[PDB]
Amino acid sequence: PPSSPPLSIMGLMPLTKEVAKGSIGRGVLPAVELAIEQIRNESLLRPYFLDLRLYDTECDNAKGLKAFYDAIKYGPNHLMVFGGVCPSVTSIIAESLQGWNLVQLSFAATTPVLADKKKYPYFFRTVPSDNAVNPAILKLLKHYQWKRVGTLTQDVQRFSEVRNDLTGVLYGEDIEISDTESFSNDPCTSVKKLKGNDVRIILGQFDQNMAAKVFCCAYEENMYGSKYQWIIPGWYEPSWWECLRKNLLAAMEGYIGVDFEPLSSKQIKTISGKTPQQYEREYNNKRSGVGPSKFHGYAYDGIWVIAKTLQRAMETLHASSRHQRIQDFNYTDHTLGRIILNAMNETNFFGVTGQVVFRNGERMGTIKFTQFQDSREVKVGEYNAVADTLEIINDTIRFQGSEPPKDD
Amino acid sequence: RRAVYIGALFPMSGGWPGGQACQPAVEMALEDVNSYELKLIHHDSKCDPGQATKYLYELLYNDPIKIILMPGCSSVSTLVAEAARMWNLIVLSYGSSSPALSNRQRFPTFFRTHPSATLHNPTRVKLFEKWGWKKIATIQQTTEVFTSTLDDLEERVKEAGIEITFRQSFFSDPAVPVKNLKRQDARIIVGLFYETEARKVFCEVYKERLFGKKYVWFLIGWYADNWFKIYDPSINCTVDEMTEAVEGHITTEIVMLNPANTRSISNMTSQEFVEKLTKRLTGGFQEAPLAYDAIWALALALNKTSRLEDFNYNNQTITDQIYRAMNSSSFEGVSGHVVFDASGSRMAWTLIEQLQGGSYKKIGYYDSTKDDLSWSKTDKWIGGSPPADDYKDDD
Ligand SMILES: *[C@@H]1O[C@H](CO)[C@@H](O)[C@H](O)[C@H]1NC(C)=O
Repeated sequence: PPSSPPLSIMGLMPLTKEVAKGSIGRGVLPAVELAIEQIRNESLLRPYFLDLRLYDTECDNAKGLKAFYDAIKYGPNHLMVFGGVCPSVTSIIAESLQGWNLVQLSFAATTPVLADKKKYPYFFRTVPSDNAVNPAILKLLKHYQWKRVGTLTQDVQRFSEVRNDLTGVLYGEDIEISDTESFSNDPCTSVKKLKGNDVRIILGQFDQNMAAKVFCCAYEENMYGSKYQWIIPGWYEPSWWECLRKNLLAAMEGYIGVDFEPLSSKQIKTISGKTPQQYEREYNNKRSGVGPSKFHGYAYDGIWVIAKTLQRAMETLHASSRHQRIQDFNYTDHTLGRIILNAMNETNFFGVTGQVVFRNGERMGTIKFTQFQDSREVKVGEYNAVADTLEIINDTIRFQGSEPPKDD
Repeated sequence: RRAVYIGALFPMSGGWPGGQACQPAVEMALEDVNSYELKLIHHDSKCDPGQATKYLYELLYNDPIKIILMPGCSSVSTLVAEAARMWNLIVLSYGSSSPALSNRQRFPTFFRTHPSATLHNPTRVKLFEKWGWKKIATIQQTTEVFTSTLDDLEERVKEAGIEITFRQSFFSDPAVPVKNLKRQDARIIVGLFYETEARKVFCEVYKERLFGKKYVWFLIGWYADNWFKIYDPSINCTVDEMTEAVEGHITTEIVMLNPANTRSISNMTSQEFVEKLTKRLTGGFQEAPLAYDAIWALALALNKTSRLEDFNYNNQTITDQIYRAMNSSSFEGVSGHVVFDASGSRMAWTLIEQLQGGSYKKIGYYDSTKDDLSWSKTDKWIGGSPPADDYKDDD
């Protein structure tokens, strides 16, 4: 309707075909379109409508910052930020939010430092962060009775922060970190030290490029097979591996990968009235000139978070004043920013990625366990953060020995 | 006399509160240069990229047009120098030590009067050699200034046959890194962080007993002299506990003021600059000569380029001319001979100090160019000699 006022949202993401990460932005847009379509058809925000404006960050610090500045200068009066995919771009935007009283919701930035509420107070994310693997690993360790672990960490912020977070997760839990090892560019010296300390269960935190070097050092040190269990990040690209390949594969056999779960396994009706499976089919039908994105469900639920936040932000008997305050917004109103921040903090619904709820701006979600089995990563379990429960899939997880390895 | 505007950021608080003395140093220099007209439009960055982002928007999206941007902190300078290409703007920093800022591909319009932090590294290596250490540990806070300094240190230690046997990093809480250094039995430790984080580190150092005869800490020397004595709500450690944890540590800093009693382009001696700056007044006091010289460097580059009213953010023409003048800068400032090379090595000396009985004492100076370690014989150690880098007796 012409009389239907907009509730403007600043969409920031890589979209261009010129950048590799443009595929993420383009890949989530069908999910975003489906959420917007249904919210409008339902007139959930009546008499208003959700006005999502898109700005290309091009996954670049300079272009992302100017896209944000140009959105402020020349775009409509945005009430919140939706997006931030590339960690460095997301950080630049997220730390500056307070200057414009803007609440931000990301569906793809997983780096741990964004959990810092002193630095990023106005930042929220629907996607479980890199630190979210730690409470899941704790449950996995308890499950297989592994009470002694060693750590191998690449001396880079995103990895050292996950490792530092681990100490706090394991405290009061009866799990010993018998050996802590760190490396910059060569893990071999650190792998040799772990072998020398008789570490059997290894918790790794390093990038995709370093993973091949780590497994090559494990191969050279014979730190693989029935006596060892490597637990590393599960967010690497599919077939990231493709040392001689056969020797690398021997060392990699049975490693456990840990990452977020893209979509809920539960066949329950979500807030949209659709099950995660029905949503997945609708998503694959809507997308046309784009490959699927693993963050699509997080983007979809992200639009629902914005809609529910806005609905809550308008729930007052001081209706005309609240509507006037929204209409008047020009980045200077601390009160409206606070109303929106508090409304988002109250989020609690069942989404396509599972129960959507925040703990200090961080998603309480689902973590997926995979195991490397003959050049394929097989899903072996799920950990639910809200319930703090681990479900291991029957007849999936396998061990090279007659029994799982002993921690000593 | 057309007005020409400098968009500047000064850190009055935060990681490095350099603006406290660098802003008056800039104001003193502008008066001297003026007597076109060079005008200053400034904001307090609080050494914070989040806060600087708001001020950068105000500088770029509001009239008057600015010919140059002048940031302080490495984090703020990294943000403004990365972004500046979008507005074809020259960036000139007076306080940024980040080795990563030497990357011309990433920072194509950037200049600095502050040398690169890489200059601390040959001095650290010279002292490791002097004291016979081949095993070192590192602890860093994760700002790029520190990470890129450690990347350079790794190369210099490797070259000297010295190994970094343990590394730890933290974003804000050093509790786990410090506990791990203690459990690893690390002895010689290089700590790279701002003063604020140094207090958090040393309170953990006290609690873990990671101080005493066996332990040698190497820190950055540009903290305030009383840094460990300052009240901090984020630390439980008392002043006396902090004072004991920091005892005997070594610091390195770069000599930024000419030690010779000569008169520069401004016609001042290093000594008169100090009285003049004191007349105006503190964080950034040691860096103040670089701020003073940054204005002179800009003034001389603007003189050579001399169509300034016609500068626009969509035009490369004026940017390229100013860049070329800055690139060919060569004059005598209060900080010595000012020039602008990519890897930031115009300074030849470092000053080495040791904390003795709660007070810093000069112990020497090092010139990496000529390989000259000037030693005062003023260093003190429990038992009369420095400790070992590890146990050596397990046959
Ligand atoms: C945010 O939500 C949590 C969880 O329900 C609550 O404990 C906390 O008080 C909230 N913060 C506010 C209202 O500022």
